[PDB]
Amino acid sequence: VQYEWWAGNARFADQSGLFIAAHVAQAALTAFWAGAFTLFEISRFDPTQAMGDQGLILLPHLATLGWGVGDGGQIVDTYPYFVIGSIHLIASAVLGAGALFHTLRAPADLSTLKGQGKKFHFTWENPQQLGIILGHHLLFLGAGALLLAGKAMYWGGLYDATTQTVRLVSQPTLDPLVIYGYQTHFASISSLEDLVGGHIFVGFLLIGGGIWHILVPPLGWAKKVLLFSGEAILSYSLGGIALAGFVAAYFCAVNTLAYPPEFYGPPLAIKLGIFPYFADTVELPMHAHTSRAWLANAHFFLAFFFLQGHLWHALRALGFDFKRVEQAF
Amino acid sequence: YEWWAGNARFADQSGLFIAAHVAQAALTAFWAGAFTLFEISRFDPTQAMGDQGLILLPHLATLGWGVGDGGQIVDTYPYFVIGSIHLIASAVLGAGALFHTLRAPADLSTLKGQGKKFHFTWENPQQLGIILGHHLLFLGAGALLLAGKAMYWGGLYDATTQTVRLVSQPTLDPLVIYGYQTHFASISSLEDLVGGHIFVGFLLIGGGIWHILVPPLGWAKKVLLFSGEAILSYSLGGIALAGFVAAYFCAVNTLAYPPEFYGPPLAIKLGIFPYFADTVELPMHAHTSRAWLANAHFFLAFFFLQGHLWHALRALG
Ligand code: CLA
Ligand code: CLA
Ligand SMILES: CC1=C(/C=C/C(C)=C/C=C/C(C)=C/C=C/C=C(C)/C=C/C=C(C)/C=C/C2=C(C)CCCC2(C)C)C(C)(C)CCC1
Ligand SMILES: CC1=C(/C=C/C(C)=C/C=C/C(C)=C/C=C/C=C(C)/C=C/C=C(C)/C=C/C2=C(C)CCCC2(C)C)C(C)(C)CCC1
Ligand SMILES: CC1=C(/C=C/C(C)=C/C=C/C(C)=C/C=C/C=C(C)/C=C/C=C(C)/C=C/C2=C(C)CCCC2(C)C)C(C)(C)CCC1
Repeated sequence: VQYEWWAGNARFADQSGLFIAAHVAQAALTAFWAGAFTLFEISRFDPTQAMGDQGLILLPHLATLGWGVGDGGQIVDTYPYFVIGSIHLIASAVLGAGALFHTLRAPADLSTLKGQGKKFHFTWENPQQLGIILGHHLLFLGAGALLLAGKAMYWGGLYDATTQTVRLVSQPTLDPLVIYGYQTHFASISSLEDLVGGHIFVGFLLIGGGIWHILVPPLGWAKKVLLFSGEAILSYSLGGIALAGFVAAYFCAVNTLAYPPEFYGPPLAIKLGIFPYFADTVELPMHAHTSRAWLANAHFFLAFFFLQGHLWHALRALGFDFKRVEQAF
Repeated sequence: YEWWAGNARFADQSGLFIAAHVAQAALTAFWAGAFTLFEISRFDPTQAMGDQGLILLPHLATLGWGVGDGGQIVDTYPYFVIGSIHLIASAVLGAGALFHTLRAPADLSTLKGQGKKFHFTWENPQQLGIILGHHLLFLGAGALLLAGKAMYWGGLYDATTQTVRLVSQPTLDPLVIYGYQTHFASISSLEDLVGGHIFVGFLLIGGGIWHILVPPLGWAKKVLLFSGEAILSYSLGGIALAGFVAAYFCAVNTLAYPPEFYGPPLAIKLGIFPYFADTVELPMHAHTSRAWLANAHFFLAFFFLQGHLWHALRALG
């Protein structure tokens, strides 16, 4: 088959080197937006005023971790933001280095190699090596969860918005029955110590899922209840990231504990006119909104559009290319 | 190759390569010495050294030769003798350039004496490893020359107390040198500058001894391309990155060298094109020497990034 130049990235479906290269380049663009815009939207910051009114977009996430804040919720420094931005710069540098190295120098078909590349070629009809890739990615996401768990033990703990202190969390929960009953108490637990205690359980859960995916492949029913094509696997990933975007918009709307209210903004209100959105209780006159409303709304619309993309790839994968032509006789 | 790619003709000869490079070295030393001698004549002692657009005399003012106490100028004879030694060195390098064009042959394979171990190609790794190690040895020699000029041959100028201070008690631990990546644009002290310079002097002389004493292994020959335009691409990307970070270094650092020789601290401006501007105004509408240097080094570094891009496209397929 042939694809036009307006949409021609489907040629990454069989070529594996470009499949690695374009995605690592995309991650390089994400890390470049993380590093560059932190060091570029720093001149808009003023510690005399608040953080919710000026429209700071990146720096709320850095003050969430509890690096350069103390008693009362005030910012007296920039140097932790400087070192996190700088490690994001050099991480984007090395990640774009590997990206363009795979784009320009590495071969496209990984099965035509001689060293440790022919054992690295993937395709869309195996449950074993794709399960190995899923296991390694689950290991790395669980390692990020381990880093979130160690943030509450290494650098003085996370930031608390109730007690206005960067306190060290040293009380882990030794019971998963509280974790079962959290489905009513979503973003209403009124405790910052239970968030890390829920993070160690899901972190060890991610390690166990990665161990299960490395050790054993899909044992037979996933070949029947699921598909392995690129459009179908793209559909599953886009549905997962759309559910993540919707629950992140809900956490940016209602929580006001992990996100500090004096930095991000006030608790929001769920409204619906033409489209459903979130509005501040304290409006701003200069056609501006807080970081809460901006983040929650933008992640809601992006999660909706990626749910529509998931439905598009699901219709593309399951043979429904163009079958609504038979409406009119 | 007809008159518009003319330097690429002797790229494969590798006998007049040496002549072109020592001619370029002669031109750089000529510009250095002759423009110190030029800017000595157009120098005002009463006015500040940045408002009249002076580059190399403030660059020698960091070394503390022709300056005193309070930001003033004691004399111009150290700048004069430094530019004079640079001019005589450019004369002998241009003499060596005319030597290597005329009396030296087009290829070093015709030579039969003791200089036959100087011929280099684009095929063997050990020769260019020896060249890289000797150049790293000379860079470490320049770093220990700065160490000697800082400790046992003179003092430095500090922007903190505004004097020429012979700096003792340098940085002696490798922890804070590892941590100076976090704050490199603001060194915030000159004792850390000289201590880290002795640290990187030891580091680069260790890399030089490691390079000449150990031949290349072979794990990078299958990854990196061993062509002339490829090594030109690697060095061009290195010097373009160094020029960009040196321009950003010049834009904000007001105490690696003191700012009374350059003017106000430069401010960034990011619009359709990035450029650095001052805060005060000058009646000539001429920007300060720091404002000339940082903007020119940023634009030359960006054009060198594009040149390394073009040479890396030409080196690949
Ligand atoms: C992880 C996400 C992801 C990935 C990998 C893909 C991958 C793919 N999609 Mg796709 N898609 C996604 C998300 C994704 N999509 C979402 C979220 C939507 C809903 C909005 C769609 C809607 C969609 C359609 C409708 C079609 C595809 C098609 C394709 C395939 C062809 C290559 C391509 O992208 O065309 C590259 C195409 C472009 C770059 C578009 C051309 C330029 C446009 C005009 C600019 C972008 C418009 C936008 C408004 C710009 C502003 C951005 C805004 C955020 C500010 C390719 C396999 C096509 C297909 O099936 O194969 C032919 C196809 O027809 N996708
Ligand atoms: C020190 C760095 C360096 C080195 C050693 C080289 C070396 C080389 N380049 Mg090159 N290049 C560089 C940087 C460098 N380049 C940069 C930064 C760029 C981007 C602008 C380019 C763009 C470039 C192109 C587009 C081409 C080369 C080519 C070549 C090769 C042949 C050169 C020749 O005789 O024709 C080069 C041409 C001339 C010498 C004559 C025209 C040059 C004009 C007169 C210069 C005018 C600029 C002006 C005086 C400076 C203003 C600055 C201001 C401060 C005053 C040679 C190997 C050619 C090649 O690969 O062969 C096919 C080729 O086509 N280069
Ligand atoms: C506690 C806590 C926490 C945690 C959390 C967690 C732990 C979570 C989990 C989560 C989870 C754990 C989830 C789950 C989900 C699930 C789902 C979502 C699924 C889906 C699936 C699918 C979709 C599939 C299906 C199928 C099959 C099976 C076959 C047939 C067909 C189909 C395909 C349909 C936090 C951090 C917040 C903090 C606080 C507290
Ligand atoms: C190879 C070649 C080339 C190149 C060459 C060159 C360019 C050269 C250079 C050369 C040089 C560049 C030289 C220089 C010289 C100079 C001189 C020789 C000067 C003198 C002076 C001095 C040394 C001193 C100083 C002084 C004093 C001390 C006192 C007062 C007065 C005065 C200031 C004078 C060309 C391109 C052409 C062509 C092709 C080939
Ligand atoms: C801060 C400071 C300092 C220091 C400095 C230093 C110590 C530096 C270092 C630096 C460093 C030490 C650097 C490094 C760099 C490196 C580079 C820049 C690289 C890159 C590369 C790339 C990116 C590529 C990649 C690759 C490879 C590697 C292999 C093959 C493949 C490829 C090509 C891909 C001082 C003392 C002066 C004083 C005070 C301030």
